[PDB]
Amino acid sequence: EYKPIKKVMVANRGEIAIRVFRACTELGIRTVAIYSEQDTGQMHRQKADEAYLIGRGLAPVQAYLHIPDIIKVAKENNVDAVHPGYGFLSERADFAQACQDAGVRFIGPSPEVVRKMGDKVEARAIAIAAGVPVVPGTDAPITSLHEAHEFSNTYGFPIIFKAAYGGGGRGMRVVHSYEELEENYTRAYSEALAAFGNGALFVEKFIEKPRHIEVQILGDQYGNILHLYERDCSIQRRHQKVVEIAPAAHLDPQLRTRLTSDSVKLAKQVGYENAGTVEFLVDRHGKHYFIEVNSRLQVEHTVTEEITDVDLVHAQIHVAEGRSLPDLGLRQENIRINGCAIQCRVTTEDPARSFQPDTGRIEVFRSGEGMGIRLDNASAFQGAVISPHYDSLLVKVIAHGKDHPTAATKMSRALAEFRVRG
Amino acid sequence: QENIRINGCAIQCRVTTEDPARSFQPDTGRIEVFRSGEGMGIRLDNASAFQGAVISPHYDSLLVKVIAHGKDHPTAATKMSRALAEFRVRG
Amino acid sequence: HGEEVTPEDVLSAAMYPDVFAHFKDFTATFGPLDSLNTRLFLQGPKIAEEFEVELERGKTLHIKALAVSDLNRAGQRQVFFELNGQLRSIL
Ligand SMILES: Nc1ncnc2c1ncn2[C@@H]1O[C@H](COP(=O)(O)OP(=O)(O)NP(=O)(O)O)[C@@H](O)[C@H]1O
Repeated sequence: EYKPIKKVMVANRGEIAIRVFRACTELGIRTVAIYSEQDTGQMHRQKADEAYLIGRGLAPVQAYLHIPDIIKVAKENNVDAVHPGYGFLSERADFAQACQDAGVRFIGPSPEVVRKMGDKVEARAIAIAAGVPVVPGTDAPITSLHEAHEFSNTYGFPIIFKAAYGGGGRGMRVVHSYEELEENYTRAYSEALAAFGNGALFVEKFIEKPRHIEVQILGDQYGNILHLYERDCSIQRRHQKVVEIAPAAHLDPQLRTRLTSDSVKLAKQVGYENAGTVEFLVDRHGKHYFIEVNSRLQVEHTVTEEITDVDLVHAQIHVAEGRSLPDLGLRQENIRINGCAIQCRVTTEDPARSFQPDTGRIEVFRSGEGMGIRLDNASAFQGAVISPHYDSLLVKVIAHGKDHPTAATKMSRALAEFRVRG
Repeated sequence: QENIRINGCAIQCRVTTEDPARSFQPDTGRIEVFRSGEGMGIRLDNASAFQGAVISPHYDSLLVKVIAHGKDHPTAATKMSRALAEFRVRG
Repeated sequence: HGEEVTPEDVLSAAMYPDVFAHFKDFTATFGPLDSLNTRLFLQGPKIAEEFEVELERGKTLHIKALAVSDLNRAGQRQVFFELNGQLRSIL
């Protein structure tokens, strides 16, 4: 109903750019692409209609983080909408505020919601405000061994330190005794103060057999919030996602509906109005403990996208247009379960030494197309050279079938069909 | 019977080395570039299409079979439009 | 040989028709010129060297020349070019 979008520009690289270009071409919207000098041999450059260079004299990883160049290139090319992707400016409210001040549309939540998210304190307070139980532990950041000692004495003996200033694993070590406790705390504090910024640490209860379930949330500006479905990704080598399964493995209907209701209530209370992810945690006895809320679109969205046969990028574009959810004809009672899907990622890590990423030149490449097999090629082609400056993703593969063993067997055949030499 | 149910719509197309201009006459030669266009609900079956392939003048002239599954007829029609636009077979 | 001829070309043809026809025939085959470097247009791409050609405001591309084959049977050579990330063979 509002000002239609005539041009969309994106600030990521690899598979997200390709996906959004397909989405825009489906709606007949002109595409604008950006790239760095050290990254001039990809495919998304020739896929779009026009391409421009950024970060001419910057670092290869820092070239995509320079806001003013993106702002001016968007201003000069009459760009109306910009997509943030994930992993590049998506979780920094400064870019969103600058885009809003520049008169360009931003595909995503308001800067206020982003600022509310991010740091764990505000999200944790909002969680305890209404339902959605969180893991027991300290509230304020802990920097003293004494208060850590009382916190360990009160709750339980096995504890793990969780740090701030970065969502990565960093120094996640678990304390099981007393003698190692002091030395581990001192080492973690030294690493936080030296290798990182704020030495904010928190003491909590490490779950012996964790199981985390994700839920997607889609919102509009008319105060309508719809949950897509749940996700399980318990396969973690250390703390990173490896293999994704689309539906719940074995969840009680009461558990799944209660989790859905809690996620919807949290989204409504925060008033989220775009596509985001809500992360929880399930114990063997069963206790949904809040972890965090992702304000961007996750890379593992394709499983839910395939189960419900709903295109999320089209939904995001149309909701950024202004059209309400009923206009799109998307209703919570209009979606249903259809089959199962398994998601896997092709990396260039040596699977023997330490999962250490490898570098080289691809000599032989063939791909496997199957029945419920869908492929997303990032930079895989004949005579390609992979750079160590960025991540090491070749192909994102999704396998869909009527049953979990069926999808597993189909994916096994598909990977057996893949042929990468060099 | 009860376990079979309709779910969505589908469109099927085949690419062929024939000239739609004069008489739908088949053409022979060597391909110099080939690219794929697989997407969200796009299924592709490649018979013989690779860089530097040679098309025999006496056998079948089928290269690729493309299929779209979508929620509605216009949706799948648009997916075929975009996928066929993405494909590039020159020479 | 007219598909989008403008009045400017109409007036140019009345000036020198023969060279206009020759120029149009040459441009149709080898493609759009005056996007190349002058030394590139006169001398050509030296082997094992990569250069850049600018086409439109965003359409920008790179070429690297690899090697040249020998005469096969009919006085024909094969040349291997390396585009942005791919390999093409021309005769
Ligand atoms: N059983 C557990 N008990 C307490 N904390 C845990 C437990 N398991 C995992 N955590 C934390 O869960 C986190 C998962 O790691 P990681 O996936 O890298 O964070 P993340 O979700 O990506 N954060 P972000 O980047 O903001 O999205 C690690 O810090 C783990 O230490």
